[PDB]
Order: sequence, then C-alpha cells, then structure tokens
Amino acid sequence: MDLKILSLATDKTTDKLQEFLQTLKDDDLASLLQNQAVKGRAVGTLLRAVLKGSPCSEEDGALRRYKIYSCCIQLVESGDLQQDVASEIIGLLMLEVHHFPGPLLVDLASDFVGAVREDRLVNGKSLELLPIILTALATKKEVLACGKGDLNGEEYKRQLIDTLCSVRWPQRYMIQLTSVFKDVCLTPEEMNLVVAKVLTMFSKLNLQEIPPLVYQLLVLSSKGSRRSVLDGIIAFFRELDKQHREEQSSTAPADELYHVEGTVILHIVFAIKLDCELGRELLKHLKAGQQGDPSKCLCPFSIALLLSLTRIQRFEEQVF
Amino acid sequence: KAIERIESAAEHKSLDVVMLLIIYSTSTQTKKGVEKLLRNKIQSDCIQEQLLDSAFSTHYLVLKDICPSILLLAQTLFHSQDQRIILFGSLLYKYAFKFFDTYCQQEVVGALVTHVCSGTEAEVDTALDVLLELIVLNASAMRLNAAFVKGILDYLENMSPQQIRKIFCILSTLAFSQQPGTSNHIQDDMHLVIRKQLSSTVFKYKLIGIIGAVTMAGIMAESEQRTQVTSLLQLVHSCTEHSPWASSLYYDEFANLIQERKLAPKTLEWVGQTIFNDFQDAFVVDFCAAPEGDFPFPVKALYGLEEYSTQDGIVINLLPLFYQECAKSSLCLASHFRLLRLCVARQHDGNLDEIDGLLDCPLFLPDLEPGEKLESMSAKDRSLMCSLTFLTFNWFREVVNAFCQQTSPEMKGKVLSRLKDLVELQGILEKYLAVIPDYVPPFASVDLDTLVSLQNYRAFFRELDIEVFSILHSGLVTLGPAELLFLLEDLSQKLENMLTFSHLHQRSVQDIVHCVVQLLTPMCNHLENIHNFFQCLTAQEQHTMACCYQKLLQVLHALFAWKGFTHQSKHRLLHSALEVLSNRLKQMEQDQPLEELVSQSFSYLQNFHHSVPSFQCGLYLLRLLMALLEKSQKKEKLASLAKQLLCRAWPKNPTFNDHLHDVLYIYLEHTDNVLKAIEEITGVGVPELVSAPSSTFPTLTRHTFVIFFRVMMAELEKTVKGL
Repeated sequence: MDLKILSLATDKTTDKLQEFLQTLKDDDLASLLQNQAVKGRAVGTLLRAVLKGSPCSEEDGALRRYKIYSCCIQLVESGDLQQDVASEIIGLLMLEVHHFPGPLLVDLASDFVGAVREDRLVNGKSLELLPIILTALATKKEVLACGKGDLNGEEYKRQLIDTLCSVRWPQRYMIQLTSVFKDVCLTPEEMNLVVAKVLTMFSKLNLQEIPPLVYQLLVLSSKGSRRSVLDGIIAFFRELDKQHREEQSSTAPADELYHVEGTVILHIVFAIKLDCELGRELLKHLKAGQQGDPSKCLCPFSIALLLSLTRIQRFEEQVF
Repeated sequence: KAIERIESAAEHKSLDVVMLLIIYSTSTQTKKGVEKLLRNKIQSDCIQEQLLDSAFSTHYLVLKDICPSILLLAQTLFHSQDQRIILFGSLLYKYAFKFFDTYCQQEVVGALVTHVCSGTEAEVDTALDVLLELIVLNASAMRLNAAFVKGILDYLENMSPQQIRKIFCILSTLAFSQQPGTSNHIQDDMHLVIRKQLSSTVFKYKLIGIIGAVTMAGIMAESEQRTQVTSLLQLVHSCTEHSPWASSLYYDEFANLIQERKLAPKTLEWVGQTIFNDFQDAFVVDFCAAPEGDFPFPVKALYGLEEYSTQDGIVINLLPLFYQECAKSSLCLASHFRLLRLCVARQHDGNLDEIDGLLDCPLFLPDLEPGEKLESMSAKDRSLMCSLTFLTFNWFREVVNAFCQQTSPEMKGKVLSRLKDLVELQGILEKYLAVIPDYVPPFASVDLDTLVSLQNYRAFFRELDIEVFSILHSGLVTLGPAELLFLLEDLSQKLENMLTFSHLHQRSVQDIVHCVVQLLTPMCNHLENIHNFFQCLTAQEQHTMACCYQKLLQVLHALFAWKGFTHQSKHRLLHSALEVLSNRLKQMEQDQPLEELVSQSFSYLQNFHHSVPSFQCGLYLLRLLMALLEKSQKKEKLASLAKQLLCRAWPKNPTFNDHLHDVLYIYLEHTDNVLKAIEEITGVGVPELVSAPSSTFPTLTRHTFVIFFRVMMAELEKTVKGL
C-alpha cells in the first residue's frame, strides 16, 4: 500500500489522495506500530502523504486527520521508539497542526487534558503540541462550532488552560507539563494560575526534585508575574526552615535542606542576573519599611538570598 | 604616574599590566583612575594582546587574589563601543578562565553568558567568540558549567543569523564532547527548541530552527551517525520547502556545512545524490529558443559563452519560472547552485567537470540590457527588469565562485568573461535603480538582515569568496580595467571588514591575511606597474584606471596597516610581504634585515607618486608609505610628497576638503622646523586677495584657507608644548 501512496504524492491533490483514504477506514494502529519498526523513515513520508491527502478545506480530510493525529500521539509515548523516529513523528504533527479548524483543535487539546488525568506517558513528547495548539486558537477571535458555541479561540484557550490547573498533575511529568506553559502566551490571570498551581504541588515532591523545578518556574516568570513566583519559593522554604529549627531544639536533615536552598538560591540569583526586573521585584517585595514587617519579612532563607545577590554588581549596593 | 609617562614610549614592558591590575583592586579611588588610563592606553595602540600575554603566563599566581576586580575590569571594559577595549575586556575574561580556580571559572562563564543574552551587538559577538575559545582551551571544565550556557537558548529570538550559528556551534560541541552516541542535558533540550522553532509560521522563528538544526547536523557529521544526521536534515527540508524564503536559507546553511567541516565521503555521498537531481529538475531546460507560455517580452536564451555549442541541450529556466511565481523556487536557484557546487567539488577533489556546462549556460530572459530606449515604459515591467537583472547578476556572481579555482586555461577564460558579463550586468542593474525609485523591494534577502535603493543594492549582492580573488593573477589591456576594478572593489570592502559578510568571517583572520599577501603583492606589483606606465603615457579608461589605482593603494595599505603585525608570529608574514615588495632589483641576501626591507619597499612606492591621477591617489600612497615606516630621512621624504600634492595642477564637496586636511596633517607633522614651511604659506598666502579672488603652490581659497590655518596653528602649538 505504501508505494501506491507514493504515486499520489506525485500526480495531484484531492482525487488521487483522498480516494484511497475513504477506502480504508479499518485500522491505522497496526500499520504505524509496525511500518515504523522495519524502517522508521517509511513513516516520516507516510505522514506527509496522508496529511496532504486530508486538508482542512474538506471535512472528510479534517475528521480523518484527527484520527491520524490521535494515532501519532499514542505511539510516541507508548511503545519504545528510537528517539529519531519519535521526534520525526511529532515534528511533522507540529508542522501540519497549523490549519486545523476551531472544532478539531479544541478536541485535540482536550485529549491531552484527558491524558493528563491518568497516563504513563513516559513522554511529555505528546505535550509539545499543546503550545502550538493553543496559539493557533489565539489566532481566531470568532465563535467556533462546539458545545453551545458563543466562545472565541482565546476563551477556549483560556478555559482549556483553567481545566489544566484543576486536574491532578502526575508527579513524574510535572516538569514537562510546566515547561509547556513556557511556550504559550498568557494573560496575567492565567499566569498566576500556572504559577500558583505549580507552587501548590511543591510540598508533594521529594526535596531534590524542587531545584530543577524552580528553574523552570523562573523561566516562566520572565513573561509572567515575579512577585508570586518569588513569594511562593521564599515562603515555601520559610515554612520549611521553621520545621528544621524546631527539630534542632527538640546532620540528618542538614545535608539536604540546606544544600537545596543553596541550589535554589544560586538559580534565582542567576535568573536575576539575566533578568533585572526579577531583582527589582525581589527588593520591592522584601522592603522593610514599616517595622512590624522586617520581623515577618526577612528570614534565614530570604537573607541568604540577598547576601548571595551581592555577587551581581547593580543590586549589591541596594541590598546592603 | 610612572606608568602614564611611558605612554610616550610604546615599547614599555609587561610588568606594567600586572601592576595596573594590582593598583585597580586596592581601592575604589584608584579604580576609576586606572580604568580611564587603561582605556586611553588601549586607544594609544598600547597594552596589546602580546603584553597581556606575558603578563598572565608568568604572573598568574600573583594575580589569583585579584580575581573579582579583574572580572570587574572585564565588565566596565566590555561596556564601550570601539571593540579594541571590548577585546581587551574579553582577553581578561579568557586569561582568567585559563589559569585559575573553579569558582572563578564558574563566574567567568556566567558573566560571559550574560553579556550574550542582554548585551549589545559587539558585546554578544565577542562574548560568543570567547565562549568558543574556552572550549578549545579547557573543554572538560567548560562542560561542567554548561547549565548556564543552555540558558542562552531562551534568548534565541533576539539574536542575529551569525550568532544563532555561533550559539549552536558551542552547545552541540559540548554535547558531543561529553559522550558520542548518547543523549544528555544539552543534546535533548537543544533538539526540543529546534523542533519548536521549525514549526512556526513566522519566518523569524524558522530562521532559528533552520540555522540551529543545520549547525547541529553539521557538527555531528564529524551507521548510527548518518541516520541521526540524515533524519535531522530531512526534518529541516520538509519544514523549509513551502516558503521560497526558508528553502533558500536551508540551502545556504547546507552550503555552509559542506564547505567548512570535513565529513565522511560516505555521509557526503548520501545527501549528495538528491542535490544533483533536484537541481536539474527545477532549473534546467533544453535549448528550444522558444520557451512555452505568453510573456509580453521577447524572451530568448541569453548570454551563454557561445564557445559552448549553439546546437545543444542546456539552458537555465529563469524567466518562465520567475514569471509564474509573480502571477501565481526560482529564488532558490543560486542557493541550490552553491550547494550542488560544493557537493560535487567535495566528492571530486574539486573537479567540477560534471557541472562545467553550467558555466557555459545561457538563461531564458527578456533583454535586460538597456532600459535606455525602453525608458519610461514602466510599472510591472520595471520591477521585472530590475530583479531579473538582479537574479541573473547573482547567478553569475555565484558561478564565478565555482570556477575561479579550476585549473584549465580555457576554464580561466570562461570565468574571465563571466567577469565582464558580471560587470555589464551590474551597470544594467543600477540603470533600473536610478530609474524605478523607492517602490522596489527585492524578491530576495541578504545576510538575513531584519524585517531597496542604490545604497541597499550593494547589500543584496551575493558573497564572493577570496578564492575568487585568484582571478587577479592576470594582466591588463589598453582581464581589462573594468573587471580589475570589480575585484579590487570587493577586496577592499572585505579587508575593511577584517583588518580594520558571512563566509568571510567564518574563516580565521590569519588565513585571510596569509592568502591576501600572496594573492595581491606579486600580482599588484605587476598590476601597479601597468597603471604607472599608463599614467606616464579615454573617457572611461582614465576614470576606471585612476580608480583601480586607488583600490590598489587602498588594499596594499589595508594589509600593512594590519594591527596584528605587532605580534611575534606575524613577522614571518611581514617578512614575506616586505621582501615581496623588495624587488626593483634582485635579492642579494635571502635573510635581509627587516630595516632595509622597509626602505626598499618605501623607495619602490615613492616614485609611484608622479603618475597619480587624483588628489586622493596621492593620499592613499602617503598612507601606505606611512604604514611601512611604523614597521621599523623618510620623515622628510613624506613632506615633499605632501608638498607636491598641494603644489602641482589638479583636475565644492567635503571629500576634497577632508583629504587636504589629511595631507597638510601629514605634511607639517613629518618635516623639519615648521616655521620654514609655514612662512611659505604666510608669504604666498597673500596672493589670494591681490590677484583675482589659486596661487603658486595652489589650493588656497576662502574654503581652502581655513583648512590650512587649522593644521598650521595646531602644529605650532604641538611644538610649543613640546619644548
């Protein structure tokens, strides 16, 4: 069958390509699960042919692409594919995901939301589509036919994101879940949600997995809200410090907690170095001023932070 | 104060640099004082790489406690224009990294990464140049801090095409140093962004993927190796194929990766097969002189060499292709030619025989030649004649790139005519420009720029490499003057950018200097001698050769004005260039001392003066001679040379005025007691009002007088504060 689809990529659009499509309908799972396993490069051009044989100017082509896409997502994260093959698959998906109509895009991104509930993905590689998916929705301000209608591309985009904040994020993939919001443009309300939810999950991770997570949160803030990003990180460790000071008066803990704070700090001082408004937001946040506050403001951690910031030339004098 | 005095002697030793770093780190009041002094020292042509070298290699242990200041020096030095200070600011960062503690090497990498992301134009180029050299110096330590370098990726959207190339060059070089065949921190994530970049509709973000991906593949090209690289390259061609902008880029980025890195003949022969077929398919047609389709122009197959058979197959498809695109790939013609051209060359040892018919080709084109009779017949037709002239001009610009290196003498003949056709084309190009104004965007881009008229068209040319300058080997005629200038003008624009562009900057400076000594001197020595004999013995002949005379004296000058000749090593390069200027007579000694070589050259160039057509050509000769002396009587010789320039008869604009001030500045500066030369101007300065408001020893008027007096005064004041 493969070669006969290679002739269709030669002669002409529509009649050649889409005629052989409607004749199958049986199964796209068994073919791609295998014809990938012989030579992965037989699949690469397989997508290119089938996808241009199913444009979005025809519903039978559109509604077929939706099934195609679904089948390309599962395998990437399911079977063990040479990364070379798995990548190529996703690359082409991201490539051709441009012209999907409003109705189908929502359906596509909603299957990620369903997968987010319970899935062992082993690959956030599925999630690489979400960024481009939502930004495509942002390109259409007109109502789409779904549900009751009365919703723009941006709103579905907003509502889609709100659903992502509500569901449980799997402990394994939350690094990749978060780094997906990093490729999307956000509203100030959407940002505080992505940030806050990510924070909400902090105390549910083993300590040593927090430091790389902070860096991922730090690269979001560049476009986002700094005060909260700083507020959570600081106050998370502030509460974490309190527990350690209480065991000391009532070695074992010291090697982890204080090493992590040394990693977390060193990350946000380097973030302030690449981005200044994050530093000025840190100072304006920690400003003592009223004297009830400097008791509640500075703590061992936030002070270790400032001292560490002394390394940067500009903020040196302001901090002291 | 003991250091600032010796600024009057440029040869002061290395210990001065070591001591300035100590004084800098002592107190804050010495900081700002040192800092300015250090800048005025670097702009004094003092404290060069050479000195900072011996300062660090010997003294690193002494300087180990001065580190954070040394790094604070790097900063405030990095923050100025005038790269000379930025370089020295970068040389601090590097010599730090070289011999020093880890914690020191952790901040150096960090400080440099920052200069990259938030820095300015120069700051980012220079920072990425050092970050490259660091891997060369110490790789294993470079990879330990790589987490900071990755952060650069997040700022990719703000960078240029050059730097995107520069940034991926670094990250991938680290990734493959850690382990071959595996995938670690850097490898994966830079694959991640490469995917997310290629899949954007906006070209600005495809530019990032196209360059970054071809660079990765380029570096990992040195069974599992080729399949990885191939899959990476095909993922690029599928993304880039829809837009003629993108695919031309990918073809140029592919054309880069093939000529630079040395890959496996087995990996080269893989991706090479598609290129030969894809090319003949798109752009190549047979000789039917009637092409298919309705073009309201007399479309012929234009300008082959005709030494190539009239009855025969091959002609390029340009017009029928460019017309169909306009109304409803032809922009990928030149990019595809370079790629194919390098593919065959690299699999054949440089034998182009299979493609050689491509240099003999005509193109299917309406007559572009005059717009002169057809003038004032316009709109669509005038934008079509402009870019068709343009597109072709680039074709024969790229073809001269291909066949300049070929051996056979008939093959050098075939290039030399493409050089005249490249000359006529460029005149025809500017004919359409001064005619069709301001409504004329081009259909192609150049150096990726950002998102045309006379000024800009220069930049939309393609790039001639220095191998093309090997055409300069031949002589002249009563290769004529027109083609000579064409090369001489490209050279000068290159040597301004190097010693004072992409493919140029992507080979080392030394190479370009080494080659430009061979390529020019025992050529121009022959070419110069033809210009002199001509100016000793017509409308265009004068105008063109008087220009070739300049471009020569501009180029020769740019070579010996090379500020890297101060270093030990370059003495050998200098010895060559100086002894290649050593033949009016033979060489009695092979090893002759540098000092004589200087004057043998000087004298050789001193007589050239009387032939000089314009006030300019006298200046650039002076400047040339003057740059020889700086290598080592001659001071007075220069005066008489400047005397004559203001004296003998010459055939409104600041040009003339500015060059005068340059001459009078050289005149009064190098001579004997200046009162003597000043009285001459004081006594014969009078004839202005008294005759016919010109003079004996002329060039004195209302506007030419004020120029004199400024140099007159300033020099008197210079000698007054001297004693």
